[PDB]
Amino acid sequence: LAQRLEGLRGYLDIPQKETRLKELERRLEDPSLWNDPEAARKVSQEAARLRRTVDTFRSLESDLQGLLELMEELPAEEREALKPELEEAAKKLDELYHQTLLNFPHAEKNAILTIQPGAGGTEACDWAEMLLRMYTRFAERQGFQVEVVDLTPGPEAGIDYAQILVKGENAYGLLSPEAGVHRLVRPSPFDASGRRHTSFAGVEVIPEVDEEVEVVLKPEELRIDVMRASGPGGQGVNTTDSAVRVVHLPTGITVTCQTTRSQIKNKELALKILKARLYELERKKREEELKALRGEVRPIEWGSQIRSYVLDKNYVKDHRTGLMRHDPENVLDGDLMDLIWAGLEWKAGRR
Amino acid sequence: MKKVVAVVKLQLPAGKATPAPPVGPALGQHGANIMEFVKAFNAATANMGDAIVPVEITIYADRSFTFVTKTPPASYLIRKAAGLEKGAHKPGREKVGRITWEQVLEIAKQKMPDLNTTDLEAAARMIAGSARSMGVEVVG
RNA sequence: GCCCGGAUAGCUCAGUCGGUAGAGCAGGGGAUUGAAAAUCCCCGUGUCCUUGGUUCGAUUCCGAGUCCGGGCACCA
RNA sequence: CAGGCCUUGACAUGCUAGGGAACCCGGGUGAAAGCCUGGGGUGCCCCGCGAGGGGAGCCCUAGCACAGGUGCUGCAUGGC
Ligand SMILES: [Mg+2]
Ligand SMILES: [Mg+2]
Ligand SMILES: [Mg+2]
Ligand SMILES: [Mg+2]
Ligand SMILES: [Mg+2]
Ligand SMILES: [Mg+2]
Ligand SMILES: [Mg+2]
Ligand SMILES: [Mg+2]
Ligand SMILES: [Mg+2]
Ligand SMILES: [Mg+2]
Ligand SMILES: [Mg+2]
Repeated sequence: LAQRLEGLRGYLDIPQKETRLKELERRLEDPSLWNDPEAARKVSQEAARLRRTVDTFRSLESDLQGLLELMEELPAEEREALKPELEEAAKKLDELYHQTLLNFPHAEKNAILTIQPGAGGTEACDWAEMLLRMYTRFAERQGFQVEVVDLTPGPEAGIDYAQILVKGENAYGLLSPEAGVHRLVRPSPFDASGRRHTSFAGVEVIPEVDEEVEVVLKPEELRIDVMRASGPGGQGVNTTDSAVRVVHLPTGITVTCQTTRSQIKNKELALKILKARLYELERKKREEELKALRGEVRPIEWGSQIRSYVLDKNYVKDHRTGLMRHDPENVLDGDLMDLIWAGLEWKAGRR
Repeated sequence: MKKVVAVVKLQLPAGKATPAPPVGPALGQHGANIMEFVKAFNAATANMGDAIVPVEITIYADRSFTFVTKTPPASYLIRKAAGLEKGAHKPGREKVGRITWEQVLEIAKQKMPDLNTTDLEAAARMIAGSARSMGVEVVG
């Protein structure tokens, strides 16, 4: 039945976009539109989209009728000789799979996982020490490699902060979904009564993008002045254009200098600063420009879990989907294909 | 190739053709219809077989046209002899195909019409040139 | 930019006449603990900054360099 | 766990149909399981010597109601 689910996960994309090609392949049959150098290119983009929307809905209704015809669950000749006929016609059903996993604006490069603990304290930290090994095996089964950027313990038990980098083809796209705060319910070891306790810890996921460290502010947008020195001096403080002022226009920053008694030792020493302040205000951006690319979910408070893990009754409660697996202990081994299978839907299903 | 002042030459598909993807609407900008070249068109493609059918069009401004069918482009007919699907991103000395001596005379029973020469050998040495276009080898 | 001092275990620093390399903390395996500390025995632990020369061998002595820290940049 | 097979099934119970009602040595094929398959013949209720089949065991296959699980919960429980 594992293809009545997937087979129809692309049976909904039919009508929504179907009648849309009508109001597009109808703007092609008329040249009067072409006059627009771009509104005639944009349309030829939508016109060419009937490529991945006219081959699938076609060779998928074949993988639904060329199988549900000669398939006896009883070993036969004209039957088990039809399975290998749909083994690569089901394995290729993966073409539509990676289409909802490789369509991320930045899912190529390696991902970075920051598993930080939260509510639950002494225990909540233990939670992250599990969710870590949980994501360690996962990425170590699918082939990907790992790089423990950082990892530090603490007081009683668990882990304080654990950051790691994992590679391997199409990686971020697989861990992007598992992003948020995970909850846990089990008998707190670090308790006397052994009461049932909860724990919160977050899992962040951001891909390794920009790397280099460069800023070549070519003296192409600078306005350098040279007024007369100020303060003391002598028969020359009044005569020499010592003081210099370099101006940055796309920013509005201005740096001055009268420290010495030479314009050339001051315009370069006054530049030796603009380089500074800029690298700081040109970086202050990299702090705000990357703090909204990650997302927002991360309070770790009671009432904001993406997935709830429980060892008590023993089951996993994916709150995002509505699904409620029964194998918690099994998941903590890396088995995550399925929650991400649903995670790469709920998430990339609204955009 | 036919007449001008209202014409278009394309190399239609084979089997099915009505939508807009291949060229369905392109012939409509210069004057065309949807009910004249879809079913009342594949009468020839149902005969030419499959693959490609270098049949073209000629407009009159009243749903009329000179659907003069043609023989598959020497670019395609060569992929059959050798086997490859494309030919080569770049021709030269390397190509994912092969074509023996009389391999070029297998098409000699195909291309005989509008090449210019009625015979098979004075018209085959033309396709030996498409073997220096896509790349396709010439076993010998 | 001028002159002076530096860079040595992962952190902060001792050291050699040129032929070892060291400390304290951290970190790794045990011990106590119900369990974390503290405590407790066992330990790893270096291209001695880059680079060239001197030499039988240079961390060491030399000329240049990168970086860091100080004292100067005065009479107009 | 990997691989090759089996579905009322390894087992209980009731029931359904033409079969069938104790039943016995192999042949072929495969790694084995299993799929397939080559022969003896049913005391008997006994209208009855007979054709026949009522026939108790009761095996064979299809069908039904169900079976099965060292799958989860030892903070749902017994017993120990
Ligand atoms: Mg502490
Ligand atoms: Mg003065
Ligand atoms: Mg002057
Ligand atoms: Mg140091
Ligand atoms: Mg030595
Ligand atoms: Mg020591
Ligand atoms: Mg210890
Ligand atoms: Mg301790
Ligand atoms: Mg050592
Ligand atoms: Mg004076
Ligand atoms: Mg108990």
